[PDB]
Amino acid sequence: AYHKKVVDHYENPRNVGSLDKTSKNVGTGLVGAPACGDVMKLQIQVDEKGKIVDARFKTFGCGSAIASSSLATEWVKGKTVEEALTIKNTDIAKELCLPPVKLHCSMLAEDAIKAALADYKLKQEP
Amino acid sequence: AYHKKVVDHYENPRNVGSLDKTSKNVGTGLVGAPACGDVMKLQIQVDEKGKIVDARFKTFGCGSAIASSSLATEWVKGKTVEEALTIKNTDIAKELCLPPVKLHCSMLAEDAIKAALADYKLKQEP
Amino acid sequence: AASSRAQVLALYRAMLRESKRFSAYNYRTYAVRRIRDAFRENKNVKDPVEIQTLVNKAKRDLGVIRRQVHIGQLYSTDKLIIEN
Amino acid sequence: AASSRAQVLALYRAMLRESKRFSAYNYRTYAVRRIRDAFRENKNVKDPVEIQTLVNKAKRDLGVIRRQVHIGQLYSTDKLIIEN
Amino acid sequence: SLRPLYMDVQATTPLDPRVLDAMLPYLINYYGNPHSRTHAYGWESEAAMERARQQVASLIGADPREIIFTSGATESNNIAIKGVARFYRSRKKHLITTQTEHKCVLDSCRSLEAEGFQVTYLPVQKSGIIDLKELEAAIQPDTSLVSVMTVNNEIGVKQPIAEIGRICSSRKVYFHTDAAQAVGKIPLDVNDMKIDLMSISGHKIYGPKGVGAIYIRRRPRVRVEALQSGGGQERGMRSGTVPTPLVVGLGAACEVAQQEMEYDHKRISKLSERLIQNIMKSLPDVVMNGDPKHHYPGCINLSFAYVEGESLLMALKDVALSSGSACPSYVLRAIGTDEDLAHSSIRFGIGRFTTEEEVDYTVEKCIQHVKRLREMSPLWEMVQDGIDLKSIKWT
Amino acid sequence: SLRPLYMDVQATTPLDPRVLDAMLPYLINYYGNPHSRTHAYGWESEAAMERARQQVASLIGADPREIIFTSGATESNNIAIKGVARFYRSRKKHLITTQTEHKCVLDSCRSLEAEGFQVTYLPVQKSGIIDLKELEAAIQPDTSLVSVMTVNNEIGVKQPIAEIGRICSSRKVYFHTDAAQAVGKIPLDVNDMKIDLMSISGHKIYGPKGVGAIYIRRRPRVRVEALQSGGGQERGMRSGTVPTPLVVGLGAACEVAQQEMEYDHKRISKLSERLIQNIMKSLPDVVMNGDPKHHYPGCINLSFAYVEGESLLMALKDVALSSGSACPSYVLRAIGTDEDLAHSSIRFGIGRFTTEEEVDYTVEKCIQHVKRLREMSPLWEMVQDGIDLKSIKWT
Amino acid sequence: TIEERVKKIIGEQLGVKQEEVTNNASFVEDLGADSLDTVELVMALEEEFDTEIPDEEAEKITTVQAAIDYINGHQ
Amino acid sequence: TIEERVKKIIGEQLGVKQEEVTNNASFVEDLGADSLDTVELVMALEEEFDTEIPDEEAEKITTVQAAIDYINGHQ
Ligand SMILES: *P(=O)(O)OCC(C)(C)[C@@H](O)C(=O)NCCC(=O)NCCSC(=O)CCCCCCCCCCC
Ligand SMILES: *P(=O)(O)OCC(C)(C)[C@@H](O)C(=O)NCCC(=O)NCCSC(=O)CCCCCCCCCCC
Ligand SMILES: O=C(O)CN(CCN(CC(=O)O)CC(=O)O)CC(=O)O
Ligand SMILES: O=C(O)CN(CCN(CC(=O)O)CC(=O)O)CC(=O)O
Ligand SMILES: *Cc1c(COP(=O)(O)O)cnc(C)c1O
Ligand SMILES: *Cc1c(COP(=O)(O)O)cnc(C)c1O
Repeated sequence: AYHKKVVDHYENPRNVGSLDKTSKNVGTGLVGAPACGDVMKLQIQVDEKGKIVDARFKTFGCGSAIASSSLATEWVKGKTVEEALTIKNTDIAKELCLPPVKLHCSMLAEDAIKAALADYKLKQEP
Repeated sequence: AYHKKVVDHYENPRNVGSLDKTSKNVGTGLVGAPACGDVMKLQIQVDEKGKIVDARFKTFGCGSAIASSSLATEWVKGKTVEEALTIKNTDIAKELCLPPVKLHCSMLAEDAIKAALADYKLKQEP
Repeated sequence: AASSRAQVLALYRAMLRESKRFSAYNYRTYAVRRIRDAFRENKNVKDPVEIQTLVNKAKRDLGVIRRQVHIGQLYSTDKLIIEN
Repeated sequence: AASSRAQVLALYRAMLRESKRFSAYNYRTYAVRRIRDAFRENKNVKDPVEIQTLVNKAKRDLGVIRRQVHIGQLYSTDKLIIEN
Repeated sequence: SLRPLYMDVQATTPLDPRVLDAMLPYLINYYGNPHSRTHAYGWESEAAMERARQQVASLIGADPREIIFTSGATESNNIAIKGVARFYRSRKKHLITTQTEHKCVLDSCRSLEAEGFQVTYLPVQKSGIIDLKELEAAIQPDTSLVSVMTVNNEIGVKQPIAEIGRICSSRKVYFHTDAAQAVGKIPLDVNDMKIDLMSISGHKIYGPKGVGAIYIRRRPRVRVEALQSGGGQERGMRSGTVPTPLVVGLGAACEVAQQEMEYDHKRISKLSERLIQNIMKSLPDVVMNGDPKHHYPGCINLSFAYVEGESLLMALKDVALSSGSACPSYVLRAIGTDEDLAHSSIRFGIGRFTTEEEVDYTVEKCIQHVKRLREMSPLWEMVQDGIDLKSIKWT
Repeated sequence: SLRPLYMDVQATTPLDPRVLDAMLPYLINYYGNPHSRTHAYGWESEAAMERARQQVASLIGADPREIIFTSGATESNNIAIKGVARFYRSRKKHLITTQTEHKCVLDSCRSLEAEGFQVTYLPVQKSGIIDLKELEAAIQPDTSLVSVMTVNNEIGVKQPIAEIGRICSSRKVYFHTDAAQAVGKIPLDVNDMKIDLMSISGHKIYGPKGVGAIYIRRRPRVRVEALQSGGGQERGMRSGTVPTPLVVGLGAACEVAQQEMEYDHKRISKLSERLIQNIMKSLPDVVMNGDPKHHYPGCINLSFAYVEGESLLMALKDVALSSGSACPSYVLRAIGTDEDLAHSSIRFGIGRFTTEEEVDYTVEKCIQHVKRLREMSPLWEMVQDGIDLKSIKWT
Repeated sequence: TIEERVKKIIGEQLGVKQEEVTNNASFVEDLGADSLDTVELVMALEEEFDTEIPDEEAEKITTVQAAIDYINGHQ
Repeated sequence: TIEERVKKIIGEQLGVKQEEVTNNASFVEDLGADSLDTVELVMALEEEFDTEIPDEEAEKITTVQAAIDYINGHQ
């Protein structure tokens, strides 16, 4: 990774870690595949009003995958669950100035957001 | 021409010139063709005992042609007409260290010797 | 502010003096002639910006001349026939 | 006749001192190490002819080092991370 | 800004100062065209070209008449593979190579298949080494050429070149080896190895970029149809102006390598063992790709499980390295590497100018950043919690 | 020993010191492979490669995306001629070129004829210039390519490139020009001239040997089948490691030439007129080969009747010149020169670094030695005695 | 060939007949030189007399006599 | 870290414990050095003390004390 913006998410890591998968207020998205070189785990913690109050991630993947998923984890904090649904792969790519060969990284990070939000939403129905 | 031996026949010319074609004691050999890039004129002067006492040449041609015909002109002096007949293209090439691409030059110089000697011999029969 | 005229005349002398040190005849004679012709060609430029661009290019070329003179001395060869 | 031992020890010092002037880390460190290893490897050669050949090669390489040190100073660049 | 350590010599090398020194006269006053036959700029340029030809020949045990200059081993590989295939095509349509060859061999073979040639791409063992008896079995009556590289550019593995030559010579099949990563680093002798063609790259052996050579055996005569049309330079095999300064630099690099090969091999062996051993004793789940028993030590390809290779290269911000790298890797796939581990491999190169300090710095940063990336990795998290990754339904 | 004057710039040129200066950093510390994507040696090498690409493009009015680096104009000519012919061969089998093209164009065309292509080798007028209306008439419905060089390397004649482009564009036939002897010396603009492909040689324009480029127009798109197989460098058109120092030197030579072209043309014009006029006013039977009205002044080819050219070159022992020379001449034959006069021609080259003193020295020695060789020549003897050489029965 | 080879150098450099190169003449005001000419003229005197003329001395050499005087005073 | 950092340099260069680097010891006869070692040792003292030691002085530095003495006498 040659962009300052991308490398910063590795040299100055933020929100790397895990949340408690058993919580009714945590959603976990795990997307990608080791054989494809990119696996993103993104977890969100939602308060009882539906605001995301925290998030963590872990990513196996190139620098642009780490930055895309790290940025996604920052960006969901402070958003309602419905707001977080509108974060787009294109906004992440724009912020990180991703070249076209790394656009699949921003699309996987958007997938990770939605998988986490869907896991949370499935837990609230009962 | 890259050999010292070849260039010497141009930088230090010897026997360049003409003899009197009307003399019964002069033989003139004119061989080659302008279109082939090599024309040699070699003339010999024979005394009344059959010894070649002088020779001259002129040559249009590359340095190796000039040297081959110049050397031939030196070499015939002091030889009888029959001795001069045994000068071979191979002796001229050896003396000048001619590479294979210039061997046609030593063969033309041998042709020039024989044309001159034949012209002289034709004049003695009457 | 720097004096464009002072820079220019100092650069002219420096570039000529250094070019005269070229070991190789064809680089030396070209460099001296080209410097003379170029400064004279540009004598009547009046735009201060364009003058500064020309000065900066001459400073760059002075560095080139200095380095290529030294390299040509490290790897010098015999003079040409006509330098005798 | 020249002294092989005197030539050799003078060349050793000269070649080490000049190699230490290489601007570039990888040429400098290689040249110093290679010179030390080569003189030590050849310490016990006894044939005066073979010694003279080795000395002549070292004089040639000293010229190479001198020229390439100067060229590397004319076109130098930043140090490597590990020279800090 | 301070510059990164160069640990990437399989991609290209710096000039050896002795090579640049030999080249510089030809960039300054000896600038004649070596094909100019009528004056001294030509003569001295020709003479330097022919001296360099002898230097290349001496390193590999050839006759200088067998050395043709090219612009690189890429061009040499095209000439050897297409030139032999096209020459003998009236009687022979089958070629053999391997699945781990450099891309220019493979793509030359693919272009010939589009031309109606049959090509067998031999598999390799998980060691990276071909199976000699499978090579023997693959030879057909119309097989014109076998091509197998001497040292692999990604993983460093050494193919049994002399034993391949025995097989090919005994069956009158021409034997080409791409020796770009081997010339000047391990012994090469075209007669002892029974080689018929060989590719050489100047910039893999501390010579300049833009030059190479091809060895073409003259006895028994190997015939090649020329690819580059023109006035017949290089015995009609490679028309074009021979670039005197570059071929001078190639010959100088070959002569220097002939002198330095034993010293470099000893020194690089020690540095390579140090790098491999010190990484492996400090990190779990590190695997070397390629058999260390048949391996050129200056090329070390390791996988770091649960870390993606490009992120590790990013993390090693002050070391110049490579991954998945043609000097997901098809070489790693061909040796049976799991696809995820193949995404986790990087290549370390140790060369003539590498220091112990560089090796130690590289090792120390590699240990630190593998640990860090593992602590960021969901795969390492899952394994640490005792999960079988081979049990997950991905995507 | 003192060295001869260099008067042979059509065979090759010395480096301009500005070009060597730009190259040297890449021969010393910036030695990365420009295709190494993961570290700063690669990044800075890539960046230098792309700057050089823009410098080449700016000189000829192209988009840098249209510039492909090669090892020389020989390779560029092969790529343009074989690459276009092979790409469009399903619908187009006919190519047109001229009888005075450089040997790599002619031999590329000959190789395609052996491949089943039809090739028209247009004659030229005795001026050396093609007949535009004969070109127009030669175009067929399956003509894929016309190739005509901008400046001839032996006689210096300028072909009407822009008018050829008008003809080809209007008929949707691709137009290639070998511009090796023209780039940086006369104006070239690919759009005004309607050029589709162009060949460029670094060492004809004071850049280093071993490098060139090919312009390939992207709009309207010209398609070329690649010749050198490999990993897809140079947009898949020229696989192989791009040699950064050499392409830096090519770009620098192009930028310098863009700046120096007008100054050089004025200066070389004056020296060329001086050389031609001072030889012709002092020797009878001297003829210029090629029309001076459509002629690049730095290339002067003269015949000296009754003197063979190689002997004159030998006699001019301290001047480096050329004869019959691909940068008995097929170019001189094609313009209708008598065979004997064609054996009597030599080429004088005047370049960026030539001095008036060199010109005057060359003129004075040429007058002296033509006279001397005529005094040794049997043909001059015969003409002086009033013999019609055209009346003799030779051999 | 006295040390007024200085006159020959000045005349050659400035394109002026030897008759018009008077001892009193200033290069600029009297002989048509500009400051590029006078840089070149000072270097030509340096070359001809194997002498190094530094800037503070060069700026004083503005007339034929000043040139003559400087060279006589430096061997 | 007195100016018998000289002892540290000698011990480092010659592979000899600091205990055996006595003031009286000659490099060759007492500490096992050959003349390649002593070239390198003199350069190491030059480097460590930013001092240039010419040949006629280097040939006199054959003992630990001679090294100590030379360096104390050149700042
Ligand atoms: P004088 O008569 O008092 O003053 C003379 C000047 C030029 C200073 C005066 O006329 C003036 O001030 N003009 C203003 C315009 C000006 O300054 N022009 C000069 C700009 S600098 C310039 O033109 C440099 C051109 C550099 C060419 C170098 C070629 C090098 C080649 C090397 C190759 C290896
Ligand atoms: P001392 O203990 O009194 O004497 C030491 C010597 C070596 C002088 C003594 O042992 C002796 O006289 N031995 C005789 C044999 C001999 O002289 N060996 C030395 C020959 S010179 C030699 O080996 C030079 C090798 C040069 C290598 C240079 C590598 C350069 C690389 C540069 C790259 C850019
Ligand atoms: O300034 C120039 O044009 C070149 N030279 C003079 C060129 N000389 C050749 C020489 O000095 O050997 C001209 C010649 O002798 O033809 C100046 C200098 O000597 O520094
Ligand atoms: O002799 C050597 O091995 C190299 N250097 C020391 C190399 N240095 C780098 C530097 O001097 O900046 C080692 C380092 O700092 O890693 C000697 C010298 O300084 O002349
Ligand atoms: C580098 C390399 C090549 C290509 O060589 P170039 O000189 O860059 O064209 C070919 N094969 C292998 C194994 C290489 O490592
Ligand atoms: C020199 C030249 C060539 C060949 O160029 P290289 O760069 O030497 O391969 C091709 N055409 C012409 C007209 C030339 O003059």
